[PDB]
Amino acid sequence: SGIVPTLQNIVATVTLGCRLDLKTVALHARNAEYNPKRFAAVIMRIREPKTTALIFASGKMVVTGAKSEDDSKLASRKYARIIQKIGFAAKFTDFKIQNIVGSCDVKFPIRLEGLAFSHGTFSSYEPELFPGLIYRMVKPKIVLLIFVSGKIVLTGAKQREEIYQAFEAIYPVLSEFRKM
Amino acid sequence: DYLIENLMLCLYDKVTRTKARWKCSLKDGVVTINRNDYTFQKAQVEAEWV
Amino acid sequence: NAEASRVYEIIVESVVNEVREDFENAGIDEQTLQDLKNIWQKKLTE
Amino acid sequence: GYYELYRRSTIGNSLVDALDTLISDGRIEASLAMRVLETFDKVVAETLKDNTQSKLTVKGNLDTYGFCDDVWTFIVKNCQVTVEDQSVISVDKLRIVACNSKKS
DNA sequence: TGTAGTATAAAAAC
DNA sequence: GTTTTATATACATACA
Repeated sequence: SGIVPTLQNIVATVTLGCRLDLKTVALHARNAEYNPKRFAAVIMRIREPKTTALIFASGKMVVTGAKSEDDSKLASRKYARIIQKIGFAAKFTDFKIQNIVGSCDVKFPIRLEGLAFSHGTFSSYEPELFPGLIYRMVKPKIVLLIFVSGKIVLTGAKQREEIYQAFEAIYPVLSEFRKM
Repeated sequence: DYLIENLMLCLYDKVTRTKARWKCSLKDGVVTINRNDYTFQKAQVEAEWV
Repeated sequence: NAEASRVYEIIVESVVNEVREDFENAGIDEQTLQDLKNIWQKKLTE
Repeated sequence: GYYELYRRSTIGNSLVDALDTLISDGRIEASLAMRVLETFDKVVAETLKDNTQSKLTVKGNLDTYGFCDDVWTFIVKNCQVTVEDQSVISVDKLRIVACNSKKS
């Protein structure tokens, strides 16, 4: 096709290599929340790249919301520097992208029921529960959410090419079940 | 920057956020703004973090 | 404004009257308590 | 069991300064000033709860926010504050410090 | 009565 | 159970 999924969210993990006192981090970093009754981590945000980090006492960190691999790593380095500047022996090790989410629009309605029946082992469609058809693709290993509108969500990728190949594989099927 | 007067001092009942849109329901406070003071039973804050 | 000026007057009058017992327990002075009240209102006015 | 945050208000700062002056003149001891401030903490809390009726609306850009130890702190920039009991006030920068209405 | 929060449905860290 | 993000339905709850 001439349609390429748009990347929407990238989640990555980073190991800072030192234990952290979360209250100290929250008291010295701007835009930080530390509520141990809610979640054992400091939740911090930066405007650029626009992301949210979950920072743990173990020094492990999760960075979410980036739209490109470059932004994911840059944002992660920025959080590491903030922690370093507060006074912790934080390093930037084992950066790893864990999940990439993409979306696209084929611009034509889909007969979800007929699609689910024909691809029963990969499909889950209970419209009264959730309006999208949940398609679990084997190769590449990607989960797609297919809607009547023709809008598609693709998730579970470790690299962007998996999002692209999953859409290419599903396109013929979507066309096969186009509405009216 | 990243590391750590008109001042409002009060209590919060609820703080919520959707995307970058924050809403805070505050109560029992006092605030000095532009050199004048105001006391209040309730206050609602709607601010965008952008 | 009316509400704020009013709240401040309530606070000052209530604090002064409520700490008279602590003041007396420390054997301070009624005139000293009145001085606290006046310096406080003065600095508030400033 | 009352928050000390109001000591930072205009009325609170004035009381602190007044107490400090009497201490400096050797008229009262710091121990009494502490009891006076503790009473102030309670009186302000009760007065703001029972003797206010106005409602304010604050709208603007959220510059910074933070939460730690049951306290939310926000810095709002270029905001408009509406006071109702017809008055719209504009502020370049407003710092908001809020303690949990549910105390621990 | 038409405008404007909850619930439902990959991955890591705790 | 948090956090992020595209997507879309039903149902709740305010308010002029």
